[PDB]
Amino acid sequence: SAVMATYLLHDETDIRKKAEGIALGLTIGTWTDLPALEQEQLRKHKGEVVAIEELGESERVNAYFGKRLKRAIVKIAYPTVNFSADLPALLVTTFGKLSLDGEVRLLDLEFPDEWKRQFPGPRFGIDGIRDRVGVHNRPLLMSIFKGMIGRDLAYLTSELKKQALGGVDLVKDDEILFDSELLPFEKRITEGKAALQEVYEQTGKRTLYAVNLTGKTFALKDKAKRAAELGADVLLFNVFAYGLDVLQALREDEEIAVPIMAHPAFSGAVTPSEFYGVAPSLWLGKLLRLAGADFVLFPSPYGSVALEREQALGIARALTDDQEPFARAFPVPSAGIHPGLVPLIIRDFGLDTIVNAGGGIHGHPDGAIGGGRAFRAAIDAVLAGRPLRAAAAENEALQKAIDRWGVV
Amino acid sequence: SAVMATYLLHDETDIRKKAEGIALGLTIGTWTDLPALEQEQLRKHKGEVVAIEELGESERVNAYFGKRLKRAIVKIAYPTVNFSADLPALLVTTFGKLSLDGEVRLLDLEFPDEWKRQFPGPRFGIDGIRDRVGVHNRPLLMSIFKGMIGRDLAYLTSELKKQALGGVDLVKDDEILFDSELLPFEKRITEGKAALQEVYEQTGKRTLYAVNLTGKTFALKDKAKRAAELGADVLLFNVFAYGLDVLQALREDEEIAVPIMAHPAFSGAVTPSEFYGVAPSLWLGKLLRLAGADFVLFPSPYGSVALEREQALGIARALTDDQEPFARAFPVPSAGIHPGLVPLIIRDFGLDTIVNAGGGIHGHPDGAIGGGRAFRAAIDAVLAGRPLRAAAAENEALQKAIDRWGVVEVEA
Ligand SMILES: CCCC(=O)/C(O)=C/OP(=O)(O)O
Ligand SMILES: [Mg+2]
Ligand SMILES: [Mg+2]
Repeated sequence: SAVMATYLLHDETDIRKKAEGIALGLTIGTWTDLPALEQEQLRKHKGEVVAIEELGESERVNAYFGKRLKRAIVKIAYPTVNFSADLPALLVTTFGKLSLDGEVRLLDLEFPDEWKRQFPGPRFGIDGIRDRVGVHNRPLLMSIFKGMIGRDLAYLTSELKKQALGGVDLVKDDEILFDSELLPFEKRITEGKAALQEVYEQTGKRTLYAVNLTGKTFALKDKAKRAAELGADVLLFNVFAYGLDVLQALREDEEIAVPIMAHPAFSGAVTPSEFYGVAPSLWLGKLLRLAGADFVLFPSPYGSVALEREQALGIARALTDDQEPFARAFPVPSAGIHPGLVPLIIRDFGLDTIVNAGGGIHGHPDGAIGGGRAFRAAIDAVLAGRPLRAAAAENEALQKAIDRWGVV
Repeated sequence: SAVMATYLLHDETDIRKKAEGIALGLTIGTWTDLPALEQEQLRKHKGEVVAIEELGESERVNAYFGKRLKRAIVKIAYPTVNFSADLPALLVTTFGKLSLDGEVRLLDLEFPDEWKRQFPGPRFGIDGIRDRVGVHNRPLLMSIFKGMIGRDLAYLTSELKKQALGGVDLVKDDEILFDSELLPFEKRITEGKAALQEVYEQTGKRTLYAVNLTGKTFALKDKAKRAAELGADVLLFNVFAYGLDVLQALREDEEIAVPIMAHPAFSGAVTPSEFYGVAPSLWLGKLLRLAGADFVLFPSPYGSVALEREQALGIARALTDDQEPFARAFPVPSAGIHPGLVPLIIRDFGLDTIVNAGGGIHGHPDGAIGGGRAFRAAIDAVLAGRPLRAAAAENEALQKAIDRWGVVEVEA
């Protein structure tokens, strides 16, 4: 039983030597200087290099570093009996001191099934979320509150109702919206709930509200429990500013049991480099799903703020792979999304994804209501196999959206 | 009142345009379309670009990216009224969505004094730690347990004694030593304490034990409190695997009040890039001190695993700057350290530093006892105004260390 870590290494020195040094140094330390009884005692704790795939040198990389760097994908096995069954221990064991060892980038982690079972996965997942939103035959649609910093509850409820009237399935606080005297956490929840209930009585559709869960770590469970009691729909959480273990703690608390939406804020401090950090499929995908996120937002491959296509697809794959012993998490490609991108979003991510937009909603000529209607029309058109311009002939909101941002 | 963030940007599009976009987009979002009444009401929340220092375009960077990238240092002011007084809010506000915006690297964060005061800083700091171990003037000496994974308490106590008999001031668990049936957290503390007092009884040397504080986040305060009750000397903490806010929580809990040693594990996932992440001086220095670390271990600028000299010095400066409303944190340059490096360590970091012999101390020809003796002899030599080799001629432990690893020249 061992967790196998896969790394990308760049080095001017022997990579196999370094890999072997890591496997031994980061597990039992030394081996050949150990007495007979001690070797049989520590054998189960000895790390091992599982494989080394040589990639050959890159002129571009060499030029950048001004040196000749050998490249390779290295796989190392760390016995699970070497650490406690928790994410902080996993990270320290597989990329603690090693993260400081020059050019080393963590690409993936693979675990025995028995080990994975010590973790929760999403509480609701795609199926649970669809049941709660009441939408099963199409991708979901979400809008983001914009310009709320410094505004009051009257403004919040007004803005919340407009987005809901646009037909969005969910509305989330912007991740930079923190608790204040004007907008207290509990008041956002209770007043938002009432406002959405009024819209529900007018349309028959109840839009869900993902409220930002912020503040100090040791106060999170208490307010999350209050959120559950007050009837909050979803908890938005900037997990990377805390720790993966905190997300897991929120997921495992039976007194919370509210869907959790993980935001990518600060994940960019770890994922972009070619030589360092942790790959996004693992950092935003595999680990967040395992830790308990029901939704995971990540930069789409389309906007100004984006991810390479295969990187984004890799995250979605990790979130939905049904071979994992966890519920599937909702992939939410984000940033700069507008109606004209709906055809591509569905083509790339399928039906089990969420169309998420802030400016794409509020920037519509007719406000949030028009913005939401344009998106709903675009989604229906794609599912029906109709070009957006054809569908726009029968939907003014979509026409205005297409005229403003175009079709991709 | 605003927090000023300093960023390094690489971009093929207008940097000033992007800067203004960040100041506005990450604060109030819109401004020009707001009526006079709303502007005056939201003015206090409006972010602003403070300065933009244009740097020379780099041929090396351009070749790497295969494009022409303009470079600049951008400073943005974020009103403190926009976010709550906690580190997670600070990070999300100054480098949340922005960390995803292409080539942007956070270099520094400047806080108004009034804001800093809502944070603890180290509980003990350099002065407090020196009093706890009873060592003034000279740099401290610390060693790390070797190969403890899979071992039992009898092995731990025997190994702990060897290190203390070598004269080290502090011994720390390896950061990858997690709790187990063989080595329970509380037992390491109590058995370790007994072993160290026995050593004091025979040699007169006082040695502290930094025990690894691990496990799930919400069980940390309970065990730290227990550690305090049991008299633990220092709590070693892999802060970067937990979040800066957790370190602050441990520091602010009056029922703990035990020195905290922050380990750099995982910080390398954030600090090394030339275009992304967060600079070491901020991530390992300024923020850890503010959060409550009494000691901060970081890659020294000497070994295989290291940091550029100015980078390492920058961390030490942030940890010890007397201009901050916080106690100074002990800088502990680590990795590759050996007796032959003591002169350079003291020349570079001064007397208020800790020589971290790490696990290498066990590699001395005569084991940890000889290894510690070699280090203590080297420290005394420098303080006595003598070359290591002069002292080596009178100290066999030091001579063996020099013969084994050599002496690093300090002459400029
Ligand atoms: C990748 C997450 C982006 C985000 O947090 C946000 O609020 C986006 O807004 P729009 O780009 O849709 O206007
Ligand atoms: Mg946002
Ligand atoms: Mg270690």
